[PDB]
Amino acid sequence: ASLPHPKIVKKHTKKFKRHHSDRYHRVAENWRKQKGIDSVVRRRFRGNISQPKIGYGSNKKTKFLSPSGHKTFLVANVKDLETLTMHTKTYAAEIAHNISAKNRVVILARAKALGIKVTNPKGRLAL
Amino acid sequence: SKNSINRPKLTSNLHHKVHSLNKKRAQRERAGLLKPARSSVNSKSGEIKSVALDLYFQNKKNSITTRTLSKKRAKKIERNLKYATQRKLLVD
Amino acid sequence: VEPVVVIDGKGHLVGRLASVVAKQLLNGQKIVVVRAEELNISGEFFRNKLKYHDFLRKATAFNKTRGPFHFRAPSRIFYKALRGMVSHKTARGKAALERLKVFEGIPPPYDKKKRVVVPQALRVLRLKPGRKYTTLGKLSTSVGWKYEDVVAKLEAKRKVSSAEYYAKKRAFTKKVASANATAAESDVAKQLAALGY
Amino acid sequence: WRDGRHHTYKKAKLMKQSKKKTSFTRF
Amino acid sequence: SAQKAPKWYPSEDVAALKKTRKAARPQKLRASLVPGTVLILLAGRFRGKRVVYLKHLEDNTLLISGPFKVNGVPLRRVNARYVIATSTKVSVEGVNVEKFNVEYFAKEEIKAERVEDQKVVDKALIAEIKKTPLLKQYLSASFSLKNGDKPHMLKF
Amino acid sequence: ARYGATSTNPAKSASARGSYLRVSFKNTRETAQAINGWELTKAQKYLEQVLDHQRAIPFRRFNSSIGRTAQGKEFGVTKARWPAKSVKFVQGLLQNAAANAEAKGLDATKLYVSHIQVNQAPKQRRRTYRAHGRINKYESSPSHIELVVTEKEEAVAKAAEKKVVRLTSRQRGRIAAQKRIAA
Amino acid sequence: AESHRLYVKGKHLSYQRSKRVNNPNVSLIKIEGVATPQDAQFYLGKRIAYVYRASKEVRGSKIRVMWGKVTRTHGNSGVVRATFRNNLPAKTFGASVRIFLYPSNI
RNA sequence: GAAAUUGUUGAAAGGGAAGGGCAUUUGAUCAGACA
RNA sequence: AGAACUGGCGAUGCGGGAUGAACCGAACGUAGAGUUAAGGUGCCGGAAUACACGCUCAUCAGACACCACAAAAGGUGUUAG
RNA sequence: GCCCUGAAAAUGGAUGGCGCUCAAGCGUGUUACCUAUACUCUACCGUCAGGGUUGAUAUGAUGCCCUGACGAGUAGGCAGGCGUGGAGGUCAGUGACGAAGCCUAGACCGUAAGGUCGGGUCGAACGGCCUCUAGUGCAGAUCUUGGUGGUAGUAGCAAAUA
RNA sequence: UUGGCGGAAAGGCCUUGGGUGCUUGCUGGCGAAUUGCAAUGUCAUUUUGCGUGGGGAUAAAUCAUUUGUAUACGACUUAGA
Repeated sequence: ASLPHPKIVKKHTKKFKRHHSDRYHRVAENWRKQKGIDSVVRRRFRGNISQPKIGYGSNKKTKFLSPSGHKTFLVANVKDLETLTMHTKTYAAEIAHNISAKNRVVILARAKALGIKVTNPKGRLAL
Repeated sequence: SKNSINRPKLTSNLHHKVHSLNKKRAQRERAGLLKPARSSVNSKSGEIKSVALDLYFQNKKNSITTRTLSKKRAKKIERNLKYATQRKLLVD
Repeated sequence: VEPVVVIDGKGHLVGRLASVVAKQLLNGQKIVVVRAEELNISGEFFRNKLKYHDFLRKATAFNKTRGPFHFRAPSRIFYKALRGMVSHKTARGKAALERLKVFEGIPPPYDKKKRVVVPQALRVLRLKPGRKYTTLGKLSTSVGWKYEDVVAKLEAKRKVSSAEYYAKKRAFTKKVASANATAAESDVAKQLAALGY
Repeated sequence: WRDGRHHTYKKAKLMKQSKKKTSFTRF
Repeated sequence: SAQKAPKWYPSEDVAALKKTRKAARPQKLRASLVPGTVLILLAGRFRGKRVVYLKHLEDNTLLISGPFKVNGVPLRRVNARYVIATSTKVSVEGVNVEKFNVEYFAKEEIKAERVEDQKVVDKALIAEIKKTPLLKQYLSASFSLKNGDKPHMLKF
Repeated sequence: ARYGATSTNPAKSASARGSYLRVSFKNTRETAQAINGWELTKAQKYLEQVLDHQRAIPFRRFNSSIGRTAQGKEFGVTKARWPAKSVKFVQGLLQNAAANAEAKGLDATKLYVSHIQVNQAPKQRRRTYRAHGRINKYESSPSHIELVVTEKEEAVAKAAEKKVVRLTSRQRGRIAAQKRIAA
Repeated sequence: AESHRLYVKGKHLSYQRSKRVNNPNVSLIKIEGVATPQDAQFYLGKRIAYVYRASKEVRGSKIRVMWGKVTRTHGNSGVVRATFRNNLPAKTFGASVRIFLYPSNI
């Protein structure tokens, strides 16, 4: 269960790779605006990669919701988790990557007690 | 082709390819190299995937060695499991 | 509607038949063209022989073994006319062309199969009377194809056998026509007549 | 036919051509 | 503190829906669907069978009966859009379908009451089928499209 | 030491290694691939025949401008050679793996080379002197060679697990109808 | 009988396209026996299945179906435009589809 | 103990490029939820 | 060739002209549906081998711009005046 | 008016190709039809503009709500952000039950800069937020230093009798 | 099973006889349901094969050696129980 929302539509599901990120290892896939005066990518020719522009902005009513319908919140300890006690249908706590296993089981205990959804409960747990 | 215009060539190759492709796929599926169904008891959907953990429990249950468990990680898993068993011991 | 359409080539115009067949193939239909040597082209014989020689000039200058290949048989002239009407350099075009078979004469098993005509490519219904035309077998023989006499011989043989077949079938349909006319006045026959049958 | 050798030979050849879709004369 | 708590939060209350203005006016069946008409089922466990339309139920469905004794299709519902209403009719006047409704078919091996109802309706329905010469043999046969039949010109 | 990929049982297998090993890497990759998956005794016999020029190592990847031979016929190639140094080093490793196999109590007649990997060791940076006062590299291409032999044990896969079927109601009804009609 | 068919045979012709741009979201289906756009108005709304087989025995069946509907006519020769929930692959240009008689207006 | 580069294994493609865009087939893989 | 003005390109994609600085069309966020422009509808290629009135047969027709050139003429080709 | 001739060389080729001849050519009429990032309608994004809002039993007034129109872009202008080393403050933040780093067709958020999580590896430190500061972000400069390929098991190892 | 015809790519066509089914040419009796209002709702053969029980069959090629009618190397052409 989550706070009600419409369908989560993503106007561009594919990642915006950089122009020649495939041709060269030295060119990363991190997006970069092509600044060349004769860049067919910048001039927006037919048959080239799409570039980010504000038209692809997600719906404001849905912009930060995960597929479960929650906005993700990073928690590192029980104290951080309890800030979502009154916001349980609008937020789901995600446990930070560096929280140790014992502190993670403490977090899961408190989260289940408060009913807060935890995004990655499987975590470092190898019971 | 241009020498044998009355034989299908592309279509014959595509039929042969689809036959050999799913014969190979079925051979792989019967040997069980493919992962089981999501509803299977042997599947790991929704649960963490770890080469090290799988090898540790395969050595405890008692080969493939491209997937190898280091003695370092084996000791770490044993220590973590001791902690987890102590936690279940304080639970019960 | 048929699974394979065996088109009789005789009396058909090369381009118009080629276009019809090409659109049939691209639509998923299997076409066989038989008697490619009695297929027709518009224009006098000399004009089409000249156009073929114009095609026959073309050859890779540095290595003639990789130039245009000038296939002489009427099936291959029709096939060339048809391959230009299909994007044959793709997998779709190659797949569609492999739904086509073209032959000189009528070899088995199609001699025992029904042959159709494409009226929108039939010279009779298309090409205005009095206008000259070219029969493809003459053109192929004139520009190199060396099996016209063979196909003529085998076609004469096939016509003899098929004439025997048709004589038998006409005898049998005479018998069946007599039978259906002898039952043509019964109660059930009149009932079928009331229903347009 | 000619003999059982040629009969099995031709039947197998035609079935292989019909089963690999490699027939000049049929489909 | 892995992430700073946002200065503003959304309110937890789920908003009531607006007053929808969508009345449930009753269905308008097409002119070809009148009770007693011979129907052709186009889908389902009985695709192709000829059946007899009896009553327009409340869940917008058609109550038909094969009849069961003829072609093995019992009293069951079929959707009005998944059926071709032919031109053959039978006088359904000798049939009392006031028993059957939506709740009759709720499912939650065959209940007996279904069986006695099938026999009761069925036997009253033969009496009209046997009046006309070949309606029985017609209703016992399956409809299918032959080579060359074009449904856009076919009459029914 | 960490071996390369390994996909056999360790109790019924034996390993051999030679590292930083001064033999041409390309030729060693050709000779090691010639005996991949082979039975061990047959592979040793084949390599001894390669030294004897009765059979040749087929050169399949590192083979530009290699001469053509008639002894590549059995391998379906035309280019093959007899890389005696690579074959000697692989033969030494074969002997070592057979010995390590004897010391584990394995049956030498059932041993086959289940994994044999060769790859490039750090190069030996010699330099040579050319025209016009130049210095150019004259490197070696030494090899790391490893292999794992394994007993060809007979274990056959037949009649494996079947996955649970997830029929819809219509499929269940169709199956029930098919049984009820005629088994 | 020996004919059990309740669908009209069709052919997948091409996507909706220009000379140099196609549009996979709309597909062109040629229905057998339909030769004019006023004949094709009958089949608008009918469900189309592309029934194709595979090798995995998925969900109790080795035969897979793509579902779609007839949307409008196309041209003057009886071609109709159809849209599927998953657009038909381009390898099926020349593949037989099935146009069922439901939903009915008869 | 990165990348370039390489070996082996598994999968796949290949009829004089490779890569990239949109869409979908197929194979492999994989996350989430309880009127 | 000079002057004066106005448009186009620069900085600019998209549809069409097979192709493309100078042509025809076209108010560039992300999509859906419909309708269109210019150009087209034998096949390649989405779309009538549509309807209709004539003309034309070219032993290398034409599909093409035209108060454009070769172009003024030549012809026992055909048609209408 | 249409047709023919009305010159023009040199690899084999072009109404775009096939091909077309009561045309699939030419002139014209009538329609139907195909199709753009254009037009109409709707949704979503952003900008701009015009209204409204201290009302508290409610939070954030650069916030919220309603309404409409718009959206190309080099130089350049303005604005909002993402990332990095070090500093002041704070979370009595994370960490040997594993910090950082690295690998990963495993996941998620963002239009994007990027951010988050899972697994493997690792073994001792490191983050969020408010600020401060700068040796702060690379695809290039025949860039610098290092490393590595194809070429390629190729050229070659043939002067001085053996 | 009888006989005949078909060599274009015949691999099909026709015919003799018995044997066993079916017959909706016509009239009867019973079954069908619950696949729950649709979901192709799977109805061919396509072959390979672990096997299931009856038949028939009992070679070569390459390397190595050799030849020189050949040859850069492969290849070619010979000879050898």
